[PDB]
Formats: sequence, structure tokens, C-alpha cells
Amino acid sequence: ELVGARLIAHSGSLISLAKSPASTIQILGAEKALFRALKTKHDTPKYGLLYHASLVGQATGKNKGKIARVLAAKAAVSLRYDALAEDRDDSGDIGLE
Amino acid sequence: NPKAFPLADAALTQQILDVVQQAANLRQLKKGANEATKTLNRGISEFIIMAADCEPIEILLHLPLLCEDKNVPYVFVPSRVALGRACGVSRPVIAASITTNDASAIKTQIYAVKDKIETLL
Amino acid sequence: XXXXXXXXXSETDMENVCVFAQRVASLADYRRQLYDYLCEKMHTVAPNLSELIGEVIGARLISHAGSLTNLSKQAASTVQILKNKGRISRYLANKCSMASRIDNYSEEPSNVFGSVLKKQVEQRLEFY
Amino acid sequence: DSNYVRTLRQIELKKLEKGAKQLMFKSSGNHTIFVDSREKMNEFTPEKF
Amino acid sequence: NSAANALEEANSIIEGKVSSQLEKLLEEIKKDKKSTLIVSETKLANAINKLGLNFNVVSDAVTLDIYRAIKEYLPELLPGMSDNDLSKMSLGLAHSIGRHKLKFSADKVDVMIIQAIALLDDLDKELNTYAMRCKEWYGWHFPEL
Amino acid sequence: KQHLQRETQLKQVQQRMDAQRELLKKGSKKKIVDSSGKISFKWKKQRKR
Amino acid sequence: KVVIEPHRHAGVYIARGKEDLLVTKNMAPGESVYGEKRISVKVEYRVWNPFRSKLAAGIMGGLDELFIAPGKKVLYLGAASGTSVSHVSDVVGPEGVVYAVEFSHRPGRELISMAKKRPNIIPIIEDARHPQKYRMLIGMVDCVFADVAQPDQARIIALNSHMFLKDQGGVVISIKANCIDSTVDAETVFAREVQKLREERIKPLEQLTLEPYERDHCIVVGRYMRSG
RNA sequence: GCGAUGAUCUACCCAUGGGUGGGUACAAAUGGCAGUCUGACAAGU
RNA sequence: GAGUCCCAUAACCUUUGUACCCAGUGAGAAA
RNA sequence: UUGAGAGAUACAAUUUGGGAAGAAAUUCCCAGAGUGUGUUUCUUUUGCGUUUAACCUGAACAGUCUCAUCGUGGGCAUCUUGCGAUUC
Repeated sequence: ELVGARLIAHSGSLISLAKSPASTIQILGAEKALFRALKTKHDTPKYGLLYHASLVGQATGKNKGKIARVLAAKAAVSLRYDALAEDRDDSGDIGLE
Repeated sequence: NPKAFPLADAALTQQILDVVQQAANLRQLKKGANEATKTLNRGISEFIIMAADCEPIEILLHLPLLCEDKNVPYVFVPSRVALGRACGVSRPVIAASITTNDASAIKTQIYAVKDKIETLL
Repeated sequence: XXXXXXXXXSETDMENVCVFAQRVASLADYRRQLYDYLCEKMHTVAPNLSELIGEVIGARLISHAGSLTNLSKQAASTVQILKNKGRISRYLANKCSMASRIDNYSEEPSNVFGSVLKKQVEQRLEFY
Repeated sequence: DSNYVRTLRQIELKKLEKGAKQLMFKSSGNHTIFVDSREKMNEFTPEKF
Repeated sequence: NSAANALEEANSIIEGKVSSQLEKLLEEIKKDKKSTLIVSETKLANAINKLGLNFNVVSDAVTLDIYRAIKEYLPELLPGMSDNDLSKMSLGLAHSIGRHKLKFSADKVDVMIIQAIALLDDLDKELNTYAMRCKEWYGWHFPEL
Repeated sequence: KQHLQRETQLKQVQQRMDAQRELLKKGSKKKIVDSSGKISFKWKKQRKR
Repeated sequence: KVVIEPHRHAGVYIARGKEDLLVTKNMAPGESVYGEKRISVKVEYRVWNPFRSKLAAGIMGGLDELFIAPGKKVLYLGAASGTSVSHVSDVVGPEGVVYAVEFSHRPGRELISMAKKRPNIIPIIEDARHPQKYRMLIGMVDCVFADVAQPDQARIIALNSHMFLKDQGGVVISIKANCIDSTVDAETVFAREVQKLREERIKPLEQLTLEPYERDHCIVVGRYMRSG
């Protein structure tokens, strides 16, 4: 609940977060590290705001980037299920699977 | 009432999956739901091809909301796996996005299928 | 307007406002209690400075100097406090210096000289 | 190299639509006024109407 | 009665049924069974005849001008009951059926959530600077702690 | 206008290495040549696993 | 700094600075609802630009009698997410209540959340082909403007305007030929639509081609007589 | 019926009425700098 | 494949609402 | 080479109309339109000859082995002097 709140606070509205793709969610925190590196032809950050997620903290080294891609791409899928729902059971079963 | 706006019939899905077969033969088509959002924000999309039997169908319903602001076309095909094979990739694709290229040899096909899905909307 | 409301609306939101508004009430109750402690402890410590200028101004004077002795250590001209502003500001800036002098270098300073210095700034303000 | 060029391109694209926000484009359309009689049809002058 | 739940229940009943206040008004105004009344909708005209009225209920006839005379005297002839400018009570009504026809679960306010985090981060820095102030103040008495 | 002419120049610039970047990946490349001399690349119909 | 100039239509202004814009006096101070610029000159204002507001192209192209007036009630037919319903609230003031109708849920959430801020607008979320379904709300709105994109535009006006409009009232409608035919000339489409409105006791005053902002679009204004 | 327990010094105009000349704390900004990364292989035998 | 915290949870500029007026000298004053 | 229709209009014909000064005519700011000669783009009417076209596709670039991409070296300044593009 704390990492996901910082994504909503960064993006703004809930619907604008679902309209963001998987890469935008993954690099949602480090706009400073991304746009500096894009305009100088360097390497982009791989974590952003998602470093404080629990599953990213379980990985080590190179594995932290690999998890943060899969976690944010699943979070993009999870957020698109959330922001448009009419038959929501409020149990988060799609998030759990 | 339905899941979304228009679902292409048996006949329209021939020509709409003939172009994305020729586009992948040309390697111009961009594939995936998140990559279809990328070319929408860039504004270099031709039209977006979503699938009508996603599990769940919600996870690509964001694309019609990003559609009717820059008026890019969008259809539904009734199978992810059938869209996945016309894309030319072994995994199922729920959302395919043709990119624009004025110097392309699929030009007469790609503007044919543009205007008949304007009528579909 | 209480019988004729005209605004929006829940329950868990309404509980969170009153828990937050109780926190506002407990903060202002504590700040006023700390204020009442402030005007009594310093008036014990430095009574002549408290009598001459005030409770809130002398307390900011000590905090800006960093100690009570550095108000007395500095000259009467370099101290800055916050035709009348051209004369009575510098005249008072002397008076808070000797009030800080008589409140620092004794042990138990009496408030008689703060009242005496109050009469001196009273006669100067009438002269103005 | 592809990331930098699209970043400059999307900068110029966003400044274009921001540049279209405060700009004024004059309209010259087919502003046509219907009439009910032939006597008002041939006596029409826009300075009169 | 202009209750919040009741008027939303009355408005949906006035779109597809016969309301409780309409049935009460029909019984109190049932002077004779040979009375002709022109309803707003044709479906509400048939439902009024099907219910306990036993009168003549007219469909969407030329009485649309009578509906215009009703709405022109809607500020005027309302003073027989209560002279009111109906802008405010129609505003509360229209937002009520709009919030009810929409699903609108009240937890879907992300503007509440985003400044709750901004209140949560301000709580973290304010508790930190208050703990440091209590650190050195009692540390005057007890510096090892 | 300088926003637009810079943007469409950056679009043509981006497309010229984006075709070059997709030229390097995999697959059986084949260089077709137009009669006007405009080169392109058409690929084999192989489904990448 | 900016030279101000009121329009021929009352309640809407043109800010003639070094850059030029079409601008309206605010009713909600310090709040833009889709990211729009403003000029404070005192009274805070709000800008229009016709590329998303089909009424604004009718204003800027030159409209002879804008029946939307600074003291008159407006029926907004087809309230697309409040992108211009908030604008017609700024031009009619707090005097006449402006009515907005819509079907879809995505504009419906945006309308209700913005009509919370604006007491001029009351939103209706019911079908506009059934004026009896929201007959409990309106009596002779002073004018109606339509922006619907469903191919019965003439019927959806004639259904609503026959019993929700004041006699000798004004009716405005936005019609585009890509919605209705999309295969013939645009002028024959608008020629079909004005005889469609002529059969519904509406005398068509003016039709304007919205050429530099919305291709293949139109605005028809006219008077409506002798029913409802 | 002075003072070192500190004397004095540290903009245009309405025959004394406010902006302007302006410079600083902060309260904001749906104001800007400001544009949200690649896109099909990898791991075992 | 791939630069978080080195803070885009912020920095700086601009535009509004507010507050305020441009240390040091040392013996002169007043008539 | 026809039958008309729809215009940008190049020259002229008094006009039509708002404002100003023209005591008496003028004439200006202009806003257009109409008419003839132009000059014209496109729609159909029109007769003869011709039923084949155009594009895509299947296992359709490659032993004179081809194509990328980075480098290197030399030509073309009597000028493919070379674009994040391909000068040979």
C-alpha cells in the first residue's frame, strides 16, 4: 500500500496511471536520472520508485532489475484492472494471482 | 452492453490480419499491449488491433480511452492467439499496433483497411 | 447554515477528520501550555529583560543570540531587535543590552532595575 | 541514439501543441444565411443584415 | 417528501412505475371516476389506468402544450403550495440520481489519497524534528540516553 | 513553423535509424531495390520463437 | 498590458495582447479543469480554443445570433466530459441554469466531479432520445445546443426541443458528415439536415462550415416556433 | 529644568493625501525548465 | 539489455496574493 | 473537334449597398455581385476501337556467395566531396 500510493501521488489521477505503459510505471520515480541520461546518451535507471517494493528487495544485484520489470508490467496489468472496473469484488484476486 | 466497441466479423478479420501479416513480413508492426500504448503517445500509430477474449478483458480496455482523443482507429478481433499468429510470434498477443510509414509497400492495403474500420466505428 | 447545509459528503473519511482535528486541538493546547511555561520560567531567569521589552520579544532575543550571555557580550549597537524608528529603535537597543547585563552577571537578579529602565523609556517616548 | 532523437522529437512535438494552445487561427468558412423570400434574397447586403 | 433516499426512489419510480406519492395524490384527488387526466408519458398513462384509479388516463396527446403551461407556471402556480425558485432543489435532485445511476463507490477519490501521503510525509519530518528537540532537552539532564 | 519543420525533420531522422536498428536483430534479411533506386528490406516469413 | 475587447455575443471576450486569444470570465476562481491558460486583468478569466470545443469554432467563425446568452438557460446536448460545458457555464453566469445531458460513464464521472465545483451546471446522465425519462427536471430551456454524434441528430433534437424549449426559442446543433454519410459531399449532407430540421417546425437561420479546426463539421442555428 | 547609563548621523508629484522607483520572508500555481527507457529472447540438458 | 535515492516525495526561474523599507559613527545638543 | 453544369476570375459596363464630405454634381473608406469577351479545372451526353489490365501472394535475394554493422586505405575539389541516409 505504501509503494502503490507513491505511484498514484507521482502520476496524479488513478486513470492516468493505468494509461501509463509498463516502462513508465517502472521508471516512474527517477525522472531526474532518466531524462538526464537520455539527453546525454548514457544508461537509463532500472528501478525508479519501485526499489522500495517488497519483491524487488528480495532480489540481489542484476536480479533486482529483472524483477522490477516483471513487477511493474504486472502492476500495469493490475492497475488497468483496477481503474476501469464495474464488477470489482474488492478482494484483489487478479492481483493475488 | 458488450465488452467494448466494434468487433470485426469473419470477413473483416481476413483483411485486417492480412495487413499485419504483411507488416510483420516487413517488420514494421509493433506488438504487445504496453508497446501499443507507446506508439499512441508518440503519435505514430496507424491503427490498434485489440483482442476480444483476453483473460481478463479489462487489461487492454485502457487503449480505447487513449484512442478517442487523437482519433486513431481501433478494432477487436475475437482471438488473442489468432492475432498472435498473424503477428508472427509464438506467444499470444492481445494488442497489436501498426506504425505509420509513408514509404511502405503495403500502402494500398493499409489505407483500404483504414477506411473500412472508420465505417466500423 | 448548520440547518441549511450546502456541500458534498462518508464514514471513514469523517472519522479521519475528527482524529486529525483532535490532533490540532491537542497541539494548540500544548503550545499554549508551553507558552505559559515560557513567560514564567524566563521571567524567573531574566526578569529585567522580561519587564523592559516583553515576554515574546526578549525570548526571541535570547534565541537569536544563541545564549543569554551573548546578548550581554555584544555591544549595544550591533544588537538588532524586532522618526520613531530612527531614534527609539537605537535607544531601546541600548536598553535591552543593559537589561541583559543585569540579568546575566548576578545570581538572583531583582526586577527593580527593569522597572527603572521602563520609566526611562517612558520619559523618552513622551519626549518624542 | 534512437532514444535521444525521439526525446528531442517529442520535445518539439509537445512545444508544437503548446504552441498551438495560445496561437490564434482565423476562420474562413462557408458562413451562409438562409432567407425566406426572393425579395429579401436580392436586396441582401451584409452591411444591411 | 424531499428526502435523499426517497426522492431518488421517487425519480426512478417516476421513470418506470407509479410512485407512492403519486398514488397518494391520486386517491386524495379521486373526486369522480369519470375524470380525464393527461399523464406525462404514455407508459405512465397506462400504468395509472392499470393501478387503482378507475379514471380516464390520456396518452401523449396534444396536451404537450398543457405541459408547457405547467412548466411556465412551475414558478408561478407553485405559490399555491409554496412559492419557491426550484434551481437549488433540482440541483440536489439531479446530482442524486446521477450519483445513483452511476455506480460511484465512495472510496474512488484518489485526490483524497494523494494528499494523505503528503500529510503522512509531513508527519514524518515533524515527528523527527520534535524528537531531536526532546533528545537534547532531556539530554541536558541525561546525555547518555 | 520552426517547431513543425524541426519535428518532421526529427521524424525522418528517427525513422532512418529505426529501420537500421531493426536491421541488426535476427531473421533472414533480403535487400529489395525499387526501380527509382529507393532501397528497403523485406524479410522472410519465419515465426520467431 | 493586454487590450481587452468584448465580442458581438455577450459574455465572451477576446484578449488582444501581443498574442491573441478568445477568453471568458471565470466563475470558479483559481481552478482550471483541463489545463487551460488564463489572464487576470481585477477579474480572473479563462481561455477557449476551438480545436476541442465545437461551439468555439462557431463563435470564431462568426455566428449571427448565439442563442446562448449571459442570462439564459442552455441545454447542452451531448456533454463530452465537460470540456465545453464548463465553458458555457462561464458565459451564461449564475443567472440561468445550464443543463447537460450525456450517456457514457467516462464523461459521466468527469461531469459529476466537475458539477460539484460548478453550481451553474446540473448534469443528466440519461438517454437524450427519451426526454420523458428526465421530464422531471427541465421546463422550456431558453436555448439548446447539440453536439451529439449519433446518426439521428434531427430526431434527437425534435424529440427534446418539442417539449423542453421556449416558444420563439433558438436551437443550435453540431452536425458532421463523417458520422452520418461519410461518402458524399459535405454540403449535400448539410442540405439534407436543414430540410430535416424544416420538417420539425424549426426555421434554419445560419449554417457555418467549421473548416480550420474541425474538418467536415458544421454548426446550424435557427429559431423554433409554436410547440412546447 | 540634556547627554557616553549614548547627542548627531546610519526617489517623481496631487500646497500634508497613494501608486510608481523598487528590493526581500513565505502562501500558492492544471505556469515553465519538463519530453515519461529498450521490445523477443533467456534458462536448463 | 539498462546511473533510483546524487533527493522530479524536489531544485531554479516566472506570475499572483502578503510583510517591509533601504550594520556602523562617536560628541554633540538646545537657544 | 461534342451537350450543358460548376468557379478561381484578366480587362472593361453603369450600378447594388453601410459611413464621410459632396448646399449643385462629384469623389473617397470600401463590401461584393451581375454581364460580355476571356482564360478555364471537374462532372455527366456523346461515337468508335480494345476484355484485358494493375497490384499482392505461394518454397521467388545468395558459390560469380549475398546482406548488415564498425573500422581502415585510396580515388572523384576539372566536385555524387558525401545528410546520425548511400559518394565510388
